[PDB]
Formats: sequence, C-alpha cells, structure tokens
Amino acid sequence: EMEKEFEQIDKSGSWAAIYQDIRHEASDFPCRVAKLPKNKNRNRYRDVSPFDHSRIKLHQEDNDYINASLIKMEEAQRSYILTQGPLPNTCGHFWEMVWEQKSRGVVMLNRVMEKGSLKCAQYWPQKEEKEMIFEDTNLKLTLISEDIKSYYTVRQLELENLTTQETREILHFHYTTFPDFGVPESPASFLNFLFKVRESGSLSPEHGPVVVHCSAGIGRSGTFCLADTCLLLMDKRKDPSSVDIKKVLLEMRKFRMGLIQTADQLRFSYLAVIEGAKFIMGDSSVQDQWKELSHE
Ligand code: VO4
Repeated sequence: EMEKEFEQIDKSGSWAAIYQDIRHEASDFPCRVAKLPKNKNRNRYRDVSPFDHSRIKLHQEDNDYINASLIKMEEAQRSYILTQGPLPNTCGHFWEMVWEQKSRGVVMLNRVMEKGSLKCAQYWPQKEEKEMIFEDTNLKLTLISEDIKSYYTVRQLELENLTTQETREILHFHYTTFPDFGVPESPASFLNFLFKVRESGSLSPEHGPVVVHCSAGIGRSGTFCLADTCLLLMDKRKDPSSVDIKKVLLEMRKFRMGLIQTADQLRFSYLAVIEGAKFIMGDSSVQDQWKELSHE
C-alpha cells in the first residue's frame, strides 16, 4: 500500500535508493532515428531521445522526426504524448504533431526562461493581434483568450490548417510555478492544476492524446503523467491499494526514457497521488481545499 510504503521509505531515508532502483530496472530501447545526423538539430538535449518504437512520426514527406513519444497506458486507457520544449526550428513540427494527432490540449510545465536560460521557444502567440504563421508546416495559430491565475495560465488558441482552412481550438495549460530546484510548492497546487486539465476535456478518449512537455519532456512531464494515470487507475478499480506507483512508472518508461528525473520528484509523485486519492474515494470537498490552498 502507498502511504505505508511512503512513511517506511521516509523513515528509512531511502528515496535516493528507491529511485536509483527504478533507474536500474528501466527499459532500454534503440533511438536510432533520433540519432541520425540529419536530426541533430531537432533535439534539445543530447541525452534525451524518443525510442524508435514509440516515437511520434510527422506525416511530413521530408523528414518525419520530432523528439516526442507516445506513452500508451493500456490498463488506464489514457494516452499522453511527451515531448521536449520546441526549438526555434521545430515550432512548426510541434503544431503539425498537435494537428495530426488530433490533440485538444497542450500542458506546459515550464517557463520559457528558467535559471537564466532559454528552456523553450516562444511557440504560441502572446497577443490576440499578432497571430503566428508556421511556413514550413502551413499552420496558423492565434491567441483567442487567456485566463491568468496565480501560478498557472489557461489559453485558448485557434489552430488553422492553412492547407485546408480547417480550424481547431487548442487549450494551453501553462503551469508557471514549479520551482527552479526542488518540487512544486505543495501537492495541492499541482493537483489543482491537473484537475483543471481533466475538467477541460483535454484528456477524454474522444480526443487525440494530450501533449505534455517541460524543457526535456521527462521530469515534470513524468510527474504529471504518473500522478494522472495512478489516480485514474485507482478510480477505475476504486481500490487505492492495488496501485503500484513504481510499477506504473516502469511501465511508462517503456515508452520514453528518464521519466521523473530526481528521487525528490518521485517522493512528490507519491505525495500527489496519496493526496489526490482523497478525492477519488468519495471526498468531493478536498478539491475545493486545493483550490484555496493553491491561492490561484
Ligand atoms: O525540462 V524537464 O524533463 O527536466 O522537468
């Protein structure tokens, strides 16, 4: 059981060890395409690649490569695309993927600048009146409205296939307050954010997979996906205890390497799942407690 194991690991001070065990046991698959020299400038990090078997392919004729993975959670029956923060030359590719995968939501779990560096290209419009055109992929992107809260912002974007003049509404969920070092302020603000994403519909099976990223698309993206899937699972079974966080994580690492980057992120994941489980099991009021504790 989850809380039991949590305290025991806390008491034994062995998160570093537990996490390192997950690292040792994690799947290792080839990333041949990511590593082709022609794709060198499509990767933000040398050490962060999509496996060949689970990578998302652009329907481009030219070069179908983007650093992005399909995490397909069979039992939970939810899918996620995890990707790196777009680069100045892959913003086009990014929206092409969003378009071709029929995604409804984009969860961004980083700020454009962190620790004094540029973690991500400015890949969406910041003002209604300056829409963005992506020439390489023939897509138009327009800011329709935005709802700024204390520690996250939700934007409504319109994505137009210039080739066919067909258009969609994309929801952009931007978590801005994950700390530079350490883990978010509390479970509460993080869970409050996840639940906003869930309520948007962006996770429904009727849409393509939600697109989730931070800078590398593994650490904070891992935490978000792991928590969502774990809660989803205990919701489906209404049995908090059959859910093995570490086992779920290893299952996700079959699809993308390095999900969850620090032992502290792992401990935070437990925290968020344990806390979020309160809501899952019939306690509706807990979600209102997170909204207030998040200070949005
Ligand atoms: O940009 V991330 O994979 O280190 O949280």
